[PDB]
Amino acid sequence: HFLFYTGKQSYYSLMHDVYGKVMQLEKHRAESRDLIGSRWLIKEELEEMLVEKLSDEDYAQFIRLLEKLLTLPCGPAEEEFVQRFRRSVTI
Amino acid sequence: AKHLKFIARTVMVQEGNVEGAYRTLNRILTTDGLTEVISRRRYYEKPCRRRQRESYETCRRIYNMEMARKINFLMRKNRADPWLGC
Amino acid sequence: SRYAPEFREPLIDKEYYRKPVAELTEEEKYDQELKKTQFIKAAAATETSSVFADPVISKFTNMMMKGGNKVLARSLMAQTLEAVKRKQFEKYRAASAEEQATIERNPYRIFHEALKNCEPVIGLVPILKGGHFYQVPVPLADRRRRFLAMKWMITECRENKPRRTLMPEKLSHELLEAFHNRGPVIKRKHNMHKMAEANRALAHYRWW
Amino acid sequence: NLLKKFSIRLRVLNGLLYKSLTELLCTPQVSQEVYDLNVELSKVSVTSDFSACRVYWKTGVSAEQNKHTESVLQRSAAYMRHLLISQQTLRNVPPIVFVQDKRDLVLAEVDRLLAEADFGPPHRDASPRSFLLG
Amino acid sequence: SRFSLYPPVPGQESSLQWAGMKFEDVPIAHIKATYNNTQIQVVSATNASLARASCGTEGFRNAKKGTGIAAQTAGIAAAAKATGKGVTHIRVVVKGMGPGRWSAIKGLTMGGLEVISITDNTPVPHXGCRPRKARRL
RNA sequence: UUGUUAGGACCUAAACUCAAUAACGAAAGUAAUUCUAGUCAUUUAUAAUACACGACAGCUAAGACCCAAACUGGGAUUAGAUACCCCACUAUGCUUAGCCAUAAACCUAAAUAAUUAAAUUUAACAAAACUAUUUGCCAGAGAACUACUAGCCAUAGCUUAAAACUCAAAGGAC
Ligand SMILES: [K+]
Ligand SMILES: [Mg+2]
Ligand SMILES: [Mg+2]
Ligand SMILES: [Mg+2]
Ligand SMILES: [Mg+2]
Repeated sequence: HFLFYTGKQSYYSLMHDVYGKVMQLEKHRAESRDLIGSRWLIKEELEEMLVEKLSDEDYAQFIRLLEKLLTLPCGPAEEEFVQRFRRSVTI
Repeated sequence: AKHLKFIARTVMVQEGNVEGAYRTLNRILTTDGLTEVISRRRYYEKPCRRRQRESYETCRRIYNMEMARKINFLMRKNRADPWLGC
Repeated sequence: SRYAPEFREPLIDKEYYRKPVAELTEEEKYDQELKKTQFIKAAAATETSSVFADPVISKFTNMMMKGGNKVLARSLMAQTLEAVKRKQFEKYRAASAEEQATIERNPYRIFHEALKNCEPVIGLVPILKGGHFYQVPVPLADRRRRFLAMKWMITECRENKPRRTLMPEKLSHELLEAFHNRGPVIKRKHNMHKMAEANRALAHYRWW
Repeated sequence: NLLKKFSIRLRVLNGLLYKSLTELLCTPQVSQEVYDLNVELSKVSVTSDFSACRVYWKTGVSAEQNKHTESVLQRSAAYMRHLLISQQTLRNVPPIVFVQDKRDLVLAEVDRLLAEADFGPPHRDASPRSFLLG
Repeated sequence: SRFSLYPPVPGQESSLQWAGMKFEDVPIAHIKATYNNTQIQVVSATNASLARASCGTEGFRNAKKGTGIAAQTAGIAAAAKATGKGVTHIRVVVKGMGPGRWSAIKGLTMGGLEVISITDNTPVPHXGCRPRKARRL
């Protein structure tokens, strides 16, 4: 992987993709509550998807980037992406 | 003693606001340094101590003004993160 | 506690739940909708929707109870109210039509108005400054002011009564005598206020 | 250079420090903000070691007013210490700390309730010796 | 068309009159606010004594003689004597920088006198007499 | 006695703001205003046994005396302070003539002409480092800003300054 020498190739590979999506939405240019009663995945769940240890500062930065994506106009591909990191809140 | 009375250090009361006149007179007597002069003139300050103090006050002001200048030089750079996520 | 802090105190007011939705303030309306997704504490064994349940009288019973003998304490309070109702019926029947109007025969209203007459506005907290014990005037909260009235009543009857008199006969005679602002408990209240006036000048020595 | 550069006795010190700090706060000498706060001083308590100096200022009703007064007073406490050494009130002054005094509110409260009250009618290990042997 | 903080200039013509009196005529309230005692004297513009008061004369003693509330009482007392003598407007020349510097001016207002101006005459020597030595405490 | 005085007298003493300035002088030191006199060219560094100066404090004689003030007296304080605090007052601080020659008199930096590279924190802290020149000074510590000698309007002083003795440390920056 081209980000091997960062030490968090999977965390930064994910932050690379979400930052590239944000740039295309901002360059290219409705209600954002497509999903309700959902929460952002907790750090323990994220660490499982990445399969690498994350710090608390790393989790906070990832969420802020995902929130910025929702604020911007989102095509159906973006909604599916953010869905992966949204976990149904216990009812 | 030889000058005319009621010209010096005299404020005039506006619409019976006697407190506002007094509060302005104090700001005058302080901006002109009379307040500090009267306080310090209560006891004798020896010439060696006077120079040490006035030297310290000068150096302290210069340090605060430069530190204020630096805090204001970077006042504009404190804005929302443009490169969030990278 | 076995209740997690997320649990809510139960609301056992029958009319409140059956009020029309529009009659409820939006603040009250909000709490009802919020409470639907929360945990509620189970109602106490002494908490009921009964129309005859008075919180003040229920509290006075618990302050007389000894060693968890609630049946005896409730019996003493029940006998007291009866002893006061029977004492006012005698006076009412033995009074002229003019006097009969003033006489009050409701024991619940004689109990509440009696206690209120024994509540002290100000208090005295004992402090030590300069090697002596200097108390100082204090302003009393609604909870401390109510507690003091009940405690002073339950203490005058328990101690300063003849050996053969019973609590339903001493308490009834004190609620009624306090209800007229002439009992010894009222004197205790006067002394507490009178002492504060003497020490009014030295209120400075308070740190709390 | 500059960057590197930058019983009875306690009764006398406690009373005099109070007598002087009250004067500093009655004028804009410390600052115009400190003057506008119109702060009052209950008492000054200096510690036995003289490590710090407690200044009790009569707190008010509004928490917001008190929170603002606290921040402004604390920021100027360091400068206020300078003014007392410079005017030659005391040769050595401890770090001035500002403490709240809410008794003033209680003092007014007592009078209100009291008036309304019903009084009623009247070596070998360290050395190489072991190692060299084998 | 605005109010002027600066006082009227003696020897000129101005439109400001108080109770049909010019500025030079309004009686003067001399407040000497020291660190121990606050004295007050009211005089006519011809330098004739009309009222006198002080924390001591009111009855305060020793340390209490030098507080804010003590000067306030002295000001109210000076007002009452002056009000009887026929004084409604006063020019407040406040000498001294003691605790009852402001309180004495507040007492005069509470006592029914109307202050039209506040002057300061605290002695400031221009070089003078050597002050006393610093107190070692 | 106090407060006020757009009343009189006095001209004692000290010079606010300016001064957030950094000037002058060999140093000490010098900043209220005006006027008079006045600082200046030796190539440069290098001087005593000579000459002339030298803050504060102190002495001598005659004045001055507003205020301050060792000391002294009275008042408080404490388990008691000759203390710290309050009041009164003196030597003294001022002036004009003589003397005393001492300060951490230190920018703790001798005075000069260089250079900023020597792939140089060349201990550390101060104040970047280093070279050349001339003089003075230093050679473990206590004994010792001492003893003695000599010079001196000084006489407990000032400058100059040892030995016996005793030790294995003393001392500096972190
Ligand atoms: K004495
Ligand atoms: Mg003179
Ligand atoms: Mg000339
Ligand atoms: Mg004398
Ligand atoms: Mg010899």
